[PDB]
Amino acid sequence: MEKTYNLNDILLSNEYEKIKEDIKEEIINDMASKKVKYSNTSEFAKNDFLKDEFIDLVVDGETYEITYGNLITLLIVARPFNHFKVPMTEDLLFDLSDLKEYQNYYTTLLEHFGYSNEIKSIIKDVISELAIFSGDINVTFGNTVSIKSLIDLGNKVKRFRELLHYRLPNDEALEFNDIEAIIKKNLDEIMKILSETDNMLRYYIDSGAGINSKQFGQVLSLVGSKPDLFGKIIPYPINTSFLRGLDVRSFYINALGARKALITNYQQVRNSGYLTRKISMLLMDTKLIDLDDCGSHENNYLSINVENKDVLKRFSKRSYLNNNGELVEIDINDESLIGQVIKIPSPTTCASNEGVCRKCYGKLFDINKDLNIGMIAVLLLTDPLTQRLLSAKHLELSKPLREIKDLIETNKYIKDHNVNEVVNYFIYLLNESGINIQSVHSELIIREMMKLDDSDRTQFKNDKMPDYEIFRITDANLKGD
Amino acid sequence: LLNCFNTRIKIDKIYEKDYWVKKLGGYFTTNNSNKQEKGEGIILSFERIL
Ligand SMILES: [Zn+2]
Repeated sequence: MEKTYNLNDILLSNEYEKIKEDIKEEIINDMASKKVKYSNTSEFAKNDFLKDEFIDLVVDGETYEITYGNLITLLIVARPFNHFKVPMTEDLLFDLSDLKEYQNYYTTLLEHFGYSNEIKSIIKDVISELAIFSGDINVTFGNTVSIKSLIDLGNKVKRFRELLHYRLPNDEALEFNDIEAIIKKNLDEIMKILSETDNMLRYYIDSGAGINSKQFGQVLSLVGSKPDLFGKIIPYPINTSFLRGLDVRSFYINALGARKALITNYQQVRNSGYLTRKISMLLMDTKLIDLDDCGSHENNYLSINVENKDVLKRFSKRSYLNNNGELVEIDINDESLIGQVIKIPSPTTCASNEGVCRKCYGKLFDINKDLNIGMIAVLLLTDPLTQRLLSAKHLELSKPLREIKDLIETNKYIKDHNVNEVVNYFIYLLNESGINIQSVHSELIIREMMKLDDSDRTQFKNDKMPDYEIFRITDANLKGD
Repeated sequence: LLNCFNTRIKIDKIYEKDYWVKKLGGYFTTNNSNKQEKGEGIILSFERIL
């Protein structure tokens, strides 16, 4: 390994691929040469791996201390700059050890190079190359699972042994909430002990790959209380781990749940999906116009209540009327707008009959122009709702889904409320149900449901709000005649 | 008069004639977009009665 690497010199060189090849080859050959040593204690054991050795990376004259592994990851993920021959500013550098940030880095790549098909091709090649190297890492470094792995930690760390052999207090004073509290306390400790020791499972716990909390703790520490066929919690808990064994009484309780899961999946077959065709019919014709400003009045602009942090997130990449001026993009990160009703250009109120403008739709105009805007909205709402209804049957959690349907498919709330009240009710219903949709898509659905009593499309520029009547999704299709 | 005035009205529209024309038309036609025309036509037929 060399100890000084110039980033934009290699990226803008014509030897970019050869440099990655030899580093990639060098890292995997090192891993094949040596074993990984485990101490099963807080004082980790020493390993001589090149990926963990440090190099100095020079970005536009600034030196950052970066591991050899972070270097080869950076080169693979900086392929755009070799292709476009545009250097990498220091703004674009990110933490290469937290894989969560990669997603956001790809997002900045899309905005910088213009959401083009060319940058879309390079990101695909970056995801491909990153995955192929992961297999080489995995087949050379190796990954395993064993009960001896658990035993080896507990022999040094008494807390692991005590948690691996934990048994609930037999006080009758314990209750379902108390037992569930002990479940989190000992499980949160278990995951911490695994992250802070040199064990064969450390990389699993820190990466988040192949780890589910509940099921991990049942194998290692304690199963807990379990529901019966109809949801009532059975008075007796399962005070063992799967690794230690089960009791005959406990075996019946598990079989009850497994049977209940099977019965539930038989009931889960129901999938009406009637609304999917209705919503698609109204919204398929809605299109976009390359007109920056349709022309609308601020009182005709939609007013929305930012009651929760969830509300501002729905309105990103959209316009907002600042108190000092007008028509500035709302920053979702600023919590100053929380608790303030704000005036927003809406696709509902766009004047042009042909399509919705660039200010009312939002900054997603150039991003989603290639696809059908209405069909984008119907799928963003249908796929969660269809999935959420089925997932809720397994567990007031089901109620938001019903009210969402009633809002758009019945005239219960449509006939006696305004659009400003209708859209805000929609975002309230989505927030409670957990559906994550940007409000522009939900408003487009309401826009077609909204049918003008006045029957004039371009009257929106008039300061007076046009006379209108919202309609039910099936009735609006019927109103066409 | 009270039956004519539903609770869901705004005082501004009371003095607007075309709103009342649309209200008259709504009884005959369900669609809210053609209401006005129907009302006007009905007025003509009303005048024909005598
Ligand atoms: Zn508009």
